[PDB]
Amino acid sequence: SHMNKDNLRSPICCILGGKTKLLDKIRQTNVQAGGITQQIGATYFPVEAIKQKTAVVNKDGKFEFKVPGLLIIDTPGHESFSNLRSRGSSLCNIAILVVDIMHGLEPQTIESLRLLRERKTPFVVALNKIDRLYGWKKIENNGFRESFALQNKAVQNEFRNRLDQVKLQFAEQGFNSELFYENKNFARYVSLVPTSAHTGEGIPDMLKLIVQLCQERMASSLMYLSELQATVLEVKAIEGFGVTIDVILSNGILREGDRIVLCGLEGPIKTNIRALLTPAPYIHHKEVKAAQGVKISAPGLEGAIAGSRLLVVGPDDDEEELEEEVESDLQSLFSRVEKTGKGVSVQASTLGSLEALLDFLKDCKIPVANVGIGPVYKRDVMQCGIMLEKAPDYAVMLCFDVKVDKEAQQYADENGIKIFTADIIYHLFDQFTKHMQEQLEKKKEESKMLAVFPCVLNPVAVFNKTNPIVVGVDVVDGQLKLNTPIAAVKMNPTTGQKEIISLGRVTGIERDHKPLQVCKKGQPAVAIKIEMGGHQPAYGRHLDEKDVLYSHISRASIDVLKQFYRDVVTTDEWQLIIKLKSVFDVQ
Repeated sequence: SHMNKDNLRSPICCILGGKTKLLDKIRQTNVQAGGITQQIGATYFPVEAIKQKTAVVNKDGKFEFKVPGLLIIDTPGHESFSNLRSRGSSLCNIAILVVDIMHGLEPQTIESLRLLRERKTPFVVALNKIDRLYGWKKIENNGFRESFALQNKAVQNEFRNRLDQVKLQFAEQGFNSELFYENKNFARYVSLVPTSAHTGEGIPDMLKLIVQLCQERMASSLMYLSELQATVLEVKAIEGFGVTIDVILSNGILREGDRIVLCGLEGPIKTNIRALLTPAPYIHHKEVKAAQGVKISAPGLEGAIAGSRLLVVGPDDDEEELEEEVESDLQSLFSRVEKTGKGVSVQASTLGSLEALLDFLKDCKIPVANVGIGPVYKRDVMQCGIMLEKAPDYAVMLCFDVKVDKEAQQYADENGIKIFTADIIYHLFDQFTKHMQEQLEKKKEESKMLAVFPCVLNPVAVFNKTNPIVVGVDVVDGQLKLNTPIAAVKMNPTTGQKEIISLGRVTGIERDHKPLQVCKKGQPAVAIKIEMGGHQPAYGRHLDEKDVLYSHISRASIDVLKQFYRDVVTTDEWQLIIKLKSVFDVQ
């Protein structure tokens, strides 16, 4: 239908990855009426081109276009998600993930999927390589449904089978998917678009779907507007122009000489546009209009942050207010730290990658104490260092797609700071959890050593005076367990101070040559072997049979029992613990 002023500016979409073949098949045209533009970091398709490439799925012409063009960003990475999520449409309105129908779902696609869901970016899936089905009769550049009706029962069955299998793969990952012309709810179901970059089959359906979804669901995003919308897509060093910035012009005009402000590493950048560059069939322009992928040459773009907004200062404008306004996003990222001061340190390459890392970590309930953009330096590493006292566990850095300075790494190694780096978030999660697992295992072993049960031992005999010590004792109170540290306690009458004598830990308990694990009170005497790595005091020289022996409990020891063994320990054992607190001078 037609509503009053229902026409919208051209939407932006990107493909992530069989990707390159697919983009190549899309760009393919016999026209040289048609017309397709190559832009900096992108490819523009005028409406006529789309009409042409969608005609076969639109025989009647009933589908109405309300956009002038489609802009497709072609980058090898996540550049279309460099800005903050709120502003995301400025870089991308909708994405496409490519999945080999022959080979099924793959890890990379799953990562992109999770990231896409996290950013709340709308997307569709191109189910590629359908010509590889056994018995596929291809019709070049035909609509999918059409070619599908022309197939034999066996190949229709093969397609249905492989489709059910891929759907099952999506399901096993927590994604609901449906063939696009069978999708009842786009909000809850991923759309599947069968494609063939080889034969061009499915592609018209796919373009028409992109445009349709953008027109019917994102019209609010795409409305003509008065203000400038320009976003830094990339930062690229170019010979003859130094460090340039690649900008996506969503809306409005840019001119040579314009005063511009943007987010920099060390703070707001104020500069002038030396040159507006487009790819050679580089050609300079006095000005550019949306929708445009444009390169910008200007002094002082070193340390420009990808994902930053581009702001042009008019004569009647406050430059400083615009600086604040453009640094505000990055600042809103910086303010995302725990007030407790306990947490890990993160570093990310762009605004959006940082926001994504922070959103993910927050969702994983992992505390962050320090955040930053760009390469890692010693200073960052020290701020992390504070963690070592504050929280030993959290003294690690999660670094996404960012270089690590030699001295930073050196200081880190010297001080026990772990710097984890990855070009994918979930791997940073992996390294972190591995680290925490190690720390816990360490803690559980230290706890095991400290799990001392209470006992009092009365010596009946001495069999080996030392190295190891072997004594026949009577368990008069509590229970003696293996690995119990044993101490004697002697009071000097003159000094009035106690002399604690540690004997080591019980490695063997035996009655009449029979092995025993424990010996409770009242049970007959036992011979116990107490050995320690350190030199062990001789019974004859510093000891007497007369001297009584107690389980060497510690305040640390007592704490461990309360924390984990409360279910296990008895009441009389607790009383004995208190008495022993008295004997070992413990508060």
